[PDB]
Amino acid sequence: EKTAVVIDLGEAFTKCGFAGETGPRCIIPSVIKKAGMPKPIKVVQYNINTEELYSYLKEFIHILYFRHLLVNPRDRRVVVIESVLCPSHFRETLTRVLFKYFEVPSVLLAPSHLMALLTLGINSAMVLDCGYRESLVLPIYEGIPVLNCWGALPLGGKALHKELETQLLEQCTVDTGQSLPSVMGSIPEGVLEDIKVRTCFVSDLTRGLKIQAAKFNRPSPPPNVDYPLDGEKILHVLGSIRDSVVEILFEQDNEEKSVATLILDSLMQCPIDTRKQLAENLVIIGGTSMLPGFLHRLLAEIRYLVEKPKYKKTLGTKTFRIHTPPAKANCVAWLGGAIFGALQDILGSRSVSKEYYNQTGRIPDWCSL
Amino acid sequence: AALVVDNGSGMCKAGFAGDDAPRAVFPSIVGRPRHQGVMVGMGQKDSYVGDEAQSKRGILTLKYPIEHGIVTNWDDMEKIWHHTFYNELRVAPEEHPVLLTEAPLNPKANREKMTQIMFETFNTPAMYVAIQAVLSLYASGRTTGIVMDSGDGVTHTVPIYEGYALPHAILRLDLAGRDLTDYLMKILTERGYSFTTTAEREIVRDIKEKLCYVALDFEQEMATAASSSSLEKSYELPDGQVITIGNERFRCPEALFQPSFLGMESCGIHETTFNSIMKCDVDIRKDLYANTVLSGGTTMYPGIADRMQKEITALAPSTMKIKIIAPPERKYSVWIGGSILASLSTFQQMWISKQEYDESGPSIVHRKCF
Amino acid sequence: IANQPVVIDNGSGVIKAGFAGDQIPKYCFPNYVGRPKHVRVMAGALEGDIFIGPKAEEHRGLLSIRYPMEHGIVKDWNDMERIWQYVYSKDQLQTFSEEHPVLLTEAPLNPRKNRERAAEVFFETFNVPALFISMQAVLSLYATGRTTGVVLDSGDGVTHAVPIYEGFAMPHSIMRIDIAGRDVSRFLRLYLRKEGYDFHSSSEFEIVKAIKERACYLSINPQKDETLETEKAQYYLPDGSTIEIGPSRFRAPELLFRPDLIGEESEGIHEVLVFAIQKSDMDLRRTLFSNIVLSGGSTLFKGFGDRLLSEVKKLAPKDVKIRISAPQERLYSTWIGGSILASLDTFKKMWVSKKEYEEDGARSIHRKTF
Ligand SMILES: Nc1ncnc2c1ncn2[C@@H]1O[C@H](COP(=O)(O)OP(=O)(O)OP(=O)(O)O)[C@@H](O)[C@H]1O
Ligand SMILES: Nc1ncnc2c1ncn2[C@@H]1O[C@H](COP(=O)(O)OP(=O)(O)O)[C@@H](O)[C@H]1O
Ligand SMILES: Nc1ncnc2c1ncn2[C@@H]1O[C@H](COP(=O)(O)OP(=O)(O)O)[C@@H](O)[C@H]1O
Repeated sequence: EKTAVVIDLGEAFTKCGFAGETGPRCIIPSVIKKAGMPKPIKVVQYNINTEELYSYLKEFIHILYFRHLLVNPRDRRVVVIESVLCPSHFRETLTRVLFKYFEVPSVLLAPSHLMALLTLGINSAMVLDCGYRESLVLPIYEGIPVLNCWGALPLGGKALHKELETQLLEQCTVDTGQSLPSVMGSIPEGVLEDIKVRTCFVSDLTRGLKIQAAKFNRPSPPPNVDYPLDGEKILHVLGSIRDSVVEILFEQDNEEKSVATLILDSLMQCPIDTRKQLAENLVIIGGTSMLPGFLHRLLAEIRYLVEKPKYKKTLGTKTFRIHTPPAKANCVAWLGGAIFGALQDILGSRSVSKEYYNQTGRIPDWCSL
Repeated sequence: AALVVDNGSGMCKAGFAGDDAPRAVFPSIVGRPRHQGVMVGMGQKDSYVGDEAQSKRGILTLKYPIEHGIVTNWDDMEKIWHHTFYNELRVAPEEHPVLLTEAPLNPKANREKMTQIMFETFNTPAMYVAIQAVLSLYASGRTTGIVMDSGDGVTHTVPIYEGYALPHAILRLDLAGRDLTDYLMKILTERGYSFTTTAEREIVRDIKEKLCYVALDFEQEMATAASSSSLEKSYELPDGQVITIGNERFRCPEALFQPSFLGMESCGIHETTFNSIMKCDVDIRKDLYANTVLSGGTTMYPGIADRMQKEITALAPSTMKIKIIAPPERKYSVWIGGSILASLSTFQQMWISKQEYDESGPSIVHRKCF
Repeated sequence: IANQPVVIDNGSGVIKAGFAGDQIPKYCFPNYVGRPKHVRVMAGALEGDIFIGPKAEEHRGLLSIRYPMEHGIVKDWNDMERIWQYVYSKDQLQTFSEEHPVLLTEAPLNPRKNRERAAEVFFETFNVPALFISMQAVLSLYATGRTTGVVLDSGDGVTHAVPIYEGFAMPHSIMRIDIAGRDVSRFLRLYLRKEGYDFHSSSEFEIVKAIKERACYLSINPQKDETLETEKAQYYLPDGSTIEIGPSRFRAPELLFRPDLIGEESEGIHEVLVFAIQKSDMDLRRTLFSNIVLSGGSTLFKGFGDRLLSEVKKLAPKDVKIRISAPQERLYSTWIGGSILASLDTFKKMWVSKKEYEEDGARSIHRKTF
């Protein structure tokens, strides 16, 4: 036979992979930066035209597998991986590129959550999905996704950068190159994100309480962890601002919004034949949330919100576990789909062909078949 | 030599002749899971059944395949059958004659269809189907006795005399604990508890059997309960919820004595049984007081024997000495009686072979099954 | 005192009130919870943001709205305290609890604790001299003038069918499933979730409600209409969000008649409906099939009555035609029935005197609850 394609829907990254590939292959930022491009073109560009994006997709895929491995994908199948909430018109436009332009043998939609389950291959599990812009707790009991148990916090990595630029735009505690306090307006997002991503260690809960105390009417924020700068302007200021981001990450201040909040929501839709199972199933996943030392703040907030009076009746006294990931950073769904597409020659029949797409041109989601 | 298979809309059992414990014991309910529209991988069985469905009860919805004898689908019933055979014994049906049961009020076309498919699908050498009550008194040790069946969805009073009996004398009301499960679930819903799926039914039937004791007069019991709420016992479910009920417990089986709880335009179990006794001989009725035999799986509740005793005690004269036969194993006793029935060679000379339907058709079902 | 008594009405989505003689409830106040979105940085503000009508239309910054009675299932009461308190405040009717007797209704299938808490408020905190609690469909019947008829209606989050002849109804024959418009709003936003739009809080929920009751209809052939093609008209928000919808603009019967296709466990209005009708007297059932009181404050879409007719045709004993009843607006009929109710001799034999409440309370509440 041959290998296959393994690509997921990532606002920041859409890696490619083969069938049963053991080990990562190549990660590239989802935006498309071309010749004479002042600012690269993203992927999450909805209610935008289809021909320009169509073209971008064509040449980007073109050079993508070129500089990946220069393979001829008109020979092997594709494993499409989803990320819900995206308009199907967009997804089908991708399909339009694939089949009506490149004519690959067959393609096949798939859920990222499935591959995450495939990392352990068990039947029932919680979903600790933490994507790039939103999160999702849509458990997979018996290897089956739990429909109404959904929710998403539009405050992911991109919004985290927005928070960073907000905080640092408020105070330029760096020097000239004498301090240049908010002199210019544009920011080096790559540098900002380098500082951010290269310094993401989560702090203690007590430290977050100190931040809360600093909100209204402070105990030693340094030794502060934040990564060097450039542009002849480097500094050593409070890196505790990232912990402030961790605090605003979970807001109960007349908002009551957190990850545990969605777990509670799931619990509300959960029936008794799901509760203890999920208490066992303390699935530990999440894409952009690669947060170092987040177990502390995380677990503490979990076992901090268990004590909520309106939720002890719902919870009782439920203990949890740590369903450790054998995979890596975000390779979870990537390699999950890789090995998942390995011997799925059987499911190659389930992989939508261009043949049927000629006379069809449509793939149905929850619609009238 | 044989193939003993006790049946039931819930409890379906199996084994062979001479065996004392039923090899097959499982809920004969059909589980149908939440087949949704989005994609999924690695699959599952189309519809798990009973224990198979109970294993994954969170999606599987064990709806009833039978309804007081009204089998919904024969196909699903056969799926239950086939898998149960190739689940418990894994033996082919051509080995020995089968043994199954049924009860009256059933249109003859059902038992005909039943046996018809039993020869179709299975091609057994011979076969046989009977009445549970026969095995009940048969395992009891009498040829003269009145019993009553209280299964999951059945109720029937059978008076026997030296083996002889009368269909006019044998009365029947196919109503049982399932109705009580509905009543109990809705009243606990009134108490403030959510109940939507079939798992709700399972948990409530569970605790239902765990708490349906039998007191005497709900007026004074209710007065004591409202007085002292100590009887209102607590119980914590698999989920953190812990309910407290005291009346509910024993007052749920009071509907058996009173259709008023459901408004059924019917009579109490005691007076119904009394009328069954009334359709007899003045001498043999006395023997019914002597042969006060009790059966039914939904009669595993303590206190009702004394209740029913007191009922008829108020009904019948003092000279009518009550002698209640109360076996606490009546549930499995039918299967056991089937094994004992499968042990008497003469009965095993009497059969329902292939050629009978092949030539005779299904009329021999009417004159041979019983 | 012989003043005009206060007639408070209810509602999971739209709650009303009035007096015995009002022909119009002066306020079409919805059932919700005004709150802050964030911790107000400065103390001494609009405490809890208890906003009503224009006060709710005043600002939107720290303003998170909720429901204090989810789908009829009320959980907390502090919101209710402030809501009722606002009504008691001299901006609604400018009267007192003591100045006028109070009439009120209650939704069925509820624990007694709700009644307990409410009466505790009305007599402890506020002081009603004579109160009452009734149903809703009865009042709608009085508004329609019928005293018989298969009553049917559906609120904002509660649906219920009650078979009635001269007011008589069997509790067994009475059916009710509490799921309506609120979840339809939840699914409208879920449709747009698939379409990728703004999803952060209750503001969008309000928007979607305006869509649901404004930029939404119901078709008749979802398979055909799904396979058809439109250009999907848009709307303009305060931002002017020109957003297209399509099938999702009318994908509601897959929640009304087919909610199970959302991997859910339900039946369908018509099913439960017909079942409840089937619980009655077959011939009286047939007669009442010609007079089926149809209502519903959320069932405000064209063509859906035809879809119901299709369900009827699939379920009625064919050639016994039952055409479409198309009552467009269904809200104040209950309020009207309550006004007519308290306006008659009714409340004189049907009040709840504060004195009797002081003597017994829940005892009196339930001894006079029927
Ligand atoms: N151990 C028990 N204690 C109390 N009640 C029981 C027990 N076992 C069964 N029951 C009652 O019996 C019913 C379950 O069905 P049962 O055990 O009578 O077999 P069955 O399937 O009814 O047999 P058939 O259908 O042929 O009568 C339920 O209504 C349940 O309340
Ligand atoms: N130690 C870390 N802590 C938190 N986040 C990290 C860490 N290391 C990398 N990341 C972030 O995880 C992100 C993965 O994003 P991803 O979920 O792949 O976005 P998308 O799904 O849109 O492709 C990377 O953008 C990276 O910035
Ligand atoms: N045009 C419409 N389409 C769908 N639903 C509507 C429409 N108009 C009102 N509704 C919903 O129906 C409800 C009215 O039903 P009603 O019987 O008044 O219940 P409630 O008293 O709980 O509001 C309103 O609360 C509203 O949310």
